[PDB]
Amino acid sequence: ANPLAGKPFYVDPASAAMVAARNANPPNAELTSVANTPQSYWLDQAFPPATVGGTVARYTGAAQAAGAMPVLTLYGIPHRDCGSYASGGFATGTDYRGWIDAVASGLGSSPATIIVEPDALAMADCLSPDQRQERFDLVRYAVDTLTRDPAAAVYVDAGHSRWLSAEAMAARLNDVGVGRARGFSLNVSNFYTTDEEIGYGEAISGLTNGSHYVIDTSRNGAGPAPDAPLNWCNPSGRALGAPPTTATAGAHADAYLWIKRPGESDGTCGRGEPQAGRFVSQYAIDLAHNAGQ
Ligand SMILES: OC[C@H]1CNC[C@@H](O)[C@@H]1O[C@@H]1O[C@H](CO)[C@@H](O)[C@H](O)[C@H]1O
Ligand SMILES: OC[C@H]1CNC[C@@H](O)[C@@H]1O[C@@H]1O[C@H](CO)[C@@H](O)[C@H](O)[C@H]1O
Repeated sequence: ANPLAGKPFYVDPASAAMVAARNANPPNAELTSVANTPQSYWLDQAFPPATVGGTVARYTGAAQAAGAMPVLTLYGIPHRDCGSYASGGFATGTDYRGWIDAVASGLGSSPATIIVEPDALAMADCLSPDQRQERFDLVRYAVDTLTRDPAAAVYVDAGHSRWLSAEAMAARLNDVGVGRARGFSLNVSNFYTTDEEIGYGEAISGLTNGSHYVIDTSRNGAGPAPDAPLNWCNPSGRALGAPPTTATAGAHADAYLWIKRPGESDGTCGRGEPQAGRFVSQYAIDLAHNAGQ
């Protein structure tokens, strides 16, 4: 059965969007709309192995107290973002494994949806063959360890319909034991249409023994900007996409989710824009305004 069906997705009360919406004087309809929409909660190397367990227990416990399904995004892979706008992650594979153990300890038996490492498999060719294998082994470690929470619905990140081919990504997913997870995620922090991502997802599902997937619809309401290098890096003219739901149009699509948080910068992007992750009220307002809100 679809593990995401049956409770609402958790709205994070402490998101930067919530802070901005509560501070708006006068109240701003675009910030409010965004702030009130459930979005994934991202963890990285700012949450060390020593304490991330508690952080995770707190968030899933709070979601359970709200009768809601929390979505967490794990974004701590070594050589994260290949040293680009979102450089970071843990220094070593040993650190990463310790981090995953602590995350799993904080999950316990609690309900959670886990997006495992946006871009890691799709961007891995920036690494040497040995470092790439190490990376695949770490993602597999995440799947093997996190799925010990029976109530964790785990989706390995699989890029998007214009990155690797369905065949190439399926190979990497199969390398990391996607069969043991619920499946994979698509379009994270990107802008491709839901229709496009469904066709790509159904193709990958066919190559991964009928695995299921989720699509990030946070910013895909108007499709992508014209094809160009960095068209994913704070593009203008984009719109909020479908609000999070399990009422999808794909046979193996468990949900549309907002994985990326609308308003949070993609990076400096060659234009001296805010650091990746920093909330920009203007960007959230633009995304909402472009969706007609
Ligand atoms: O070489 C990386 C490119 C390849 N083409 C597609 C493009 O998406 C990709 O860039 C990455 O895009 C994702 C969002 O889809 C970002 O999260 C990455 O930072 C970026 O490098
Ligand atoms: O998609 C992963 C990265 C790199 N490319 C796109 C960019 O928007 C994204 O940045 C991350 O965004 C999340 C959610 O807004 C933040 O929590 C991270 O700090 C940031 O690196």
